[PDB]
Amino acid sequence: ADAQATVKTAVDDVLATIKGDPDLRGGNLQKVFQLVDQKIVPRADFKRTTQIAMGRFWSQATPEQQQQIQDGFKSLLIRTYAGALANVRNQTVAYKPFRAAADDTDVVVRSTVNNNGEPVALDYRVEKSPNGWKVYDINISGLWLSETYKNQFADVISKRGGVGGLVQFLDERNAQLAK
Ligand SMILES: CCCCCCCCCCCCCCCC(=O)OC[C@H](COP(=O)(O)OCCN)OC(=O)CCCCCCCCCCCCCCC
Repeated sequence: ADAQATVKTAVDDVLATIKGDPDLRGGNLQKVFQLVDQKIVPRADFKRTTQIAMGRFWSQATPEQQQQIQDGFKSLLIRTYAGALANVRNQTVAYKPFRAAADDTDVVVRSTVNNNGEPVALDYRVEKSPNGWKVYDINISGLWLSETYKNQFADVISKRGGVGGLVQFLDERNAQLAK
């Protein structure tokens, strides 16, 4: 499967799984985490997303901090979008032309979700790894998440004096979202 096929298959899997599970649609958060782990993670490279978000500070973090930040960032995103996922009912997705070369290894896949009549643009950055195509970024409301969080994280690291500050910030954000 090429980049666009990988994205299409994964997104269809997510949509079909939600539509078949009333408990997830009812807002069961544990099940949303499980959905992400089973249906998204195997087709994603979230370590790369986290690396991009940390920028020059990635190398400054201990291996343990790197894991904690990836886990906290992942939790932050799942909790942020859990409502949107649970609210899925009839959404379908159309793909725009794939414009990169077949031999390119870092590409963009562009799509439009029909959200109850409202076009919702979702684009994806996809990289071909030794173990297949993996999504490492998503574009929502015109913005690449890795870029938004790169800027947000750099600001936190600046104001709080380092990587430890970012861990603290992610803990705060996850606590706020849990409420
Ligand atoms: C970094 C790698 C990411 C890989 C992700 C690939 C999988 C894509 C799956 C896409 C499913 C789209 C369903 C939404 C459809 C919709 O229609 O949502 C409709 C809503 C609008 O809702 P509303 O009309 O109620 O208005 C709300 C006001 N009442 O739009 C949105 O909130 C914006 C789009 C949200 C898209 C969410 C995608 C999931 C984010 C990733 C979470 C996992 C991160 C952890 C990574 C390991």
